Amino acid sequence: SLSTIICIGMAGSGKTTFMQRLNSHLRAEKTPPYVINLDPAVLRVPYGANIDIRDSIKYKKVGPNGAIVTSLNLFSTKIDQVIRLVEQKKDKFQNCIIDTPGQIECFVWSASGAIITESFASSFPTVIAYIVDTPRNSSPTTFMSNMLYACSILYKTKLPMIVVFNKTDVCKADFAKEWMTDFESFQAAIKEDQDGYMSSLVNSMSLMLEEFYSQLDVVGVSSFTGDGFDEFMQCVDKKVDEYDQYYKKHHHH
Ligand SMILES: Nc1nc2c(ncn2[C@@H]2O[C@H](COP(=O)(O)OP(=O)(O)CP(=O)(O)O)[C@@H](O)[C@H]2O)c(=O)[nH]1
Ligand SMILES: CCCCCCCCCCCC(=O)O
Ligand SMILES: [Mg+2]
Repeated sequence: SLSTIICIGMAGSGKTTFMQRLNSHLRAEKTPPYVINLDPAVLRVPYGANIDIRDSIKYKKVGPNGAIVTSLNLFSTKIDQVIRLVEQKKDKFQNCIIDTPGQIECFVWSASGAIITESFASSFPTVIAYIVDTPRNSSPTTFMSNMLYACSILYKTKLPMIVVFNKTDVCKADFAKEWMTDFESFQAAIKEDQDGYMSSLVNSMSLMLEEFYSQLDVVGVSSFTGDGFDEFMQCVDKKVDEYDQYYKKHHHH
């Protein structure tokens, strides 16, 4: 009866600080999580990882990105053993929390990445937490990278996703709600009986937009203050009981 949260986001989005704050927030509710760290390159792991990749695999590399890639590969093979371990502890802990490496491509597009994700998907309800670097979200490369990576995950993983606009302590108040409002009011503008929107193309886009948006939820949080983490867990819990109905179809073993 345990559920899994997998933290993904570009370098600097604050995913390790986010996971620390999630841990601490969950500890506060007297429900500590099982923690898994899949970044080989990190110095510390906030509280302690119950399963940590690096004391399982040390390099002994034979560049700096392939060196991260390969580590994942090695890990992804003992995956069934890992799942056995977490399954044995599935009624002791309420949540399992997974940190991923900053080099995001190495996990989202890779096949050993997709295996780890699916192996978890097929054994527990699991939600993707997609951490976004909000105070620079509007920078064009960051926006494009985030749209492209996020949609790729939704597509290839076919898992529920919470978009986490992180670091709201230095961003526009009510950021997450105003983001959804502009996105939804955008979908609507798209659907109008005016010239420029009637085409089969614009109709295909509108559909594609709705299919992506409907899988995900949006929250803003500050990992520093713990502001927003209640709401985050609400979303997680929301996506969890829904998991039986919608997502279990796409994950067996
Ligand atoms: N203002 C503010 N800053 C934050 C917050 N969370 C993280 N940061 C800052 O963002 C920077 C990156 O934090 P870190 O958690 O290491 O990001 P990361 O994405 O895990 C780095 P890597 O991808 O290499 O693992 C740090 O300087 C950290 O202090 C937040 O909630 N508010
Ligand atoms: C293709 C439309 C649906 C995709 C919505 C989720 C993508 C979230 C990307 C975050 C963008 C941001 O930085 O403002
Ligand atoms: Mg990190």
